[PDB]
Amino acid sequence: YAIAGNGVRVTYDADGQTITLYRTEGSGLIQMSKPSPLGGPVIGGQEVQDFSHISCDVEQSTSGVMGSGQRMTITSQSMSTGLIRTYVLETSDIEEGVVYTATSYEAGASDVEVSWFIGSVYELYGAEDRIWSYNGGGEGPMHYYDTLQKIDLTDSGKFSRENKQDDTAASIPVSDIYIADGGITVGDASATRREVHTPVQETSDSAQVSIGWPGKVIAAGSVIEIGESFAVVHPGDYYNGLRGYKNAMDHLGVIMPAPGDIPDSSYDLRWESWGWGFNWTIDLIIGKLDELQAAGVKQITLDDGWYTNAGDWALNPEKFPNGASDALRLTDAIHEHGMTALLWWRPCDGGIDSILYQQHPEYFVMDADGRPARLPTPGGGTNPSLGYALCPMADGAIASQVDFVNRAMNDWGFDGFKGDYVWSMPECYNPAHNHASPEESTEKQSEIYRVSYEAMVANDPNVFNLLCNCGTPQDYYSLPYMTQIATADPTSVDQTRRRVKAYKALMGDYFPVTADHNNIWYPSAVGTGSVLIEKRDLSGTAKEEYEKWLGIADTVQLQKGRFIGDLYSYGFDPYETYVVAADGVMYYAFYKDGSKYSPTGYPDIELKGLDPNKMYRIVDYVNDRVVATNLMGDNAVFNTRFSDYLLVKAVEIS
Ligand SMILES: N[C@H]1[C@@H](Oc2ccc([N+](=O)[O-])cc2)O[C@H](CO)[C@H](O)[C@@H]1O
Ligand SMILES: [Cl-]
Ligand SMILES: [Co+2]
Ligand SMILES: [Mn+2]
Ligand SMILES: [Zn+2]
Repeated sequence: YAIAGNGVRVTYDADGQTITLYRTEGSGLIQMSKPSPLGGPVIGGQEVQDFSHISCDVEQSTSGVMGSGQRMTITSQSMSTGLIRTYVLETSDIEEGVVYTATSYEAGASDVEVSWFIGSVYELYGAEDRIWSYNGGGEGPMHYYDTLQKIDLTDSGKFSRENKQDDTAASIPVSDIYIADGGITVGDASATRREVHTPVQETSDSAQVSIGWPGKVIAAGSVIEIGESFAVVHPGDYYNGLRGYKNAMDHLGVIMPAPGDIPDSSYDLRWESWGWGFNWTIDLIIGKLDELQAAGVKQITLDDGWYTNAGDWALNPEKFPNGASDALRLTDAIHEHGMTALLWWRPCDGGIDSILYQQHPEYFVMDADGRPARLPTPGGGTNPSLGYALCPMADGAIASQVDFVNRAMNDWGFDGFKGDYVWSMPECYNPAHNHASPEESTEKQSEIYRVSYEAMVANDPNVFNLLCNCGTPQDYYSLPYMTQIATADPTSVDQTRRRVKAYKALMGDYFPVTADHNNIWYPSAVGTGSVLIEKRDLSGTAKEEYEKWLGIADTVQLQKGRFIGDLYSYGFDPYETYVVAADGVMYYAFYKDGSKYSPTGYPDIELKGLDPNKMYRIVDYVNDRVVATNLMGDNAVFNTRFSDYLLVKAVEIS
């Protein structure tokens, strides 16, 4: 029993009750997965494994979620529970590497109580000493837990992570595991946010990636659908898997912005006031504008500390003693230096001591005990700066967000927004909201982001919009409404660079990403094809260093180039490597300063993706020196010494 799709083969063994995944390479298949068991319900703390094969049906010419392709339908039965399971797999003639899966269960004579449903599990075939993993969960830890994680098979430890999306976790419902020969991505196939896990677990000699959803009581003689997923077999690293997921999710209407519609100002070099913390003033910001303009900056953020309270989002009298005319004086001055102006806010937060909470508590989320619910930190808990959550289904809550947008753009003259410092959305029990279930608030969080953005666009189609779920992967269902992504308070060069690759995969190769400004890492920002940003008030040699790198970034402009993620594999090619094509020229960046993956010794550098018949001169564009005078495209290999980074371009020579 087998079905085929572009780039993928799926086989079922009825004796085994197992599934094996294959990927096409050249003229032959490569086996991506070990034979893997079908996902089952969990009852009384145990997954049910009494299921027996009933039938397998294969259709060769059919049309499914992804359009025309193939389908395999497997029916199984459990005598102890009375459950009949229907497991459907679909492939696509067009979409590369992708398998769609859906599961339903039918109960017999008695009700079945299920705590959790496991959808699909794939254990990787052919692993040796290490497996690399992409982990999209929103449960934290914040900031200091890497999104990309090495699973070492030679050590004492056993890697295990749930990768949650729930009332305390709002990130990306995807996980990937990969080796030199490639990997398997699993992601939630839903147009809207729902509770799901994508666990990654080390096994005895490998690792497995899976997906699962919350249980329910299944009534006697009833049929219910429990969950649907996308799997992607791929060569290379997590970029290829995540790109597959992006392509799949288009079919469900989750479509990221096309290059032609992204505004010019969302590719601009930016300086933010956060360097001064809460002690910025209008005149301090204005005083920097001449030097910022001359050095090449084209965008300014007014960061945190401008407002009275969240929800109200009114001007703080100490910062704006003359009211709205002071805000206009700031944005006018920014505009006079040829720049756009952005404003910091925290969407979903209606404050605690706000006028909004005092006058309209009915707009807010209510907990099970009848108290106002605080916005959660990742994994649960709260933060003193986080206020009460606005309910996304209360019309007045949404209106408060829209009114803020209209005031900031039309009364104060701002050109865009930096959303920040917010994560998931608590469950709502307010009976006056008439919720279908308490999770409905969590599910509909992204409506705040959508309605806000639509209001922004109506004022100015070139408006800038960003959201930072700081220290975690960004809320996936916010992404359609963005013009730029930040790597989100990265705590290392490893974090910022690898996340650039992940976001490019999910959003498109021309989608704007910034490496952020938590630490000074100008070479990381340029070489990844990211937008270089800064927040500090600099002097002396550090000022010279910022000017230098503004000049380089403004010369090569790799933030506007086509990111290329399919040539090198993070953790398997000799160096951590990034590639961008700009104005018909290939730019490469090699790094050694990331402690998570860095070679012993001094391996040769290989330039991939050049024309085999052409000859190239290799130039270090930072230092303006030739590192290799003439390389053929089919054998572009050289050795050069560098301590942290090497940024080069391949110049065609006649
Ligand atoms: N990433 C944001 C963000 O950074 C933080 C700071 C603290 C916390 N926190 O205490 O969870 C989270 C994100 O807010 C800061 C302002 O308060 C700045 O605007 C940064 O650029
Ligand atoms: Cl990371
Ligand atoms: Co942030
Ligand atoms: Mn281990
Ligand atoms: Zn509500």
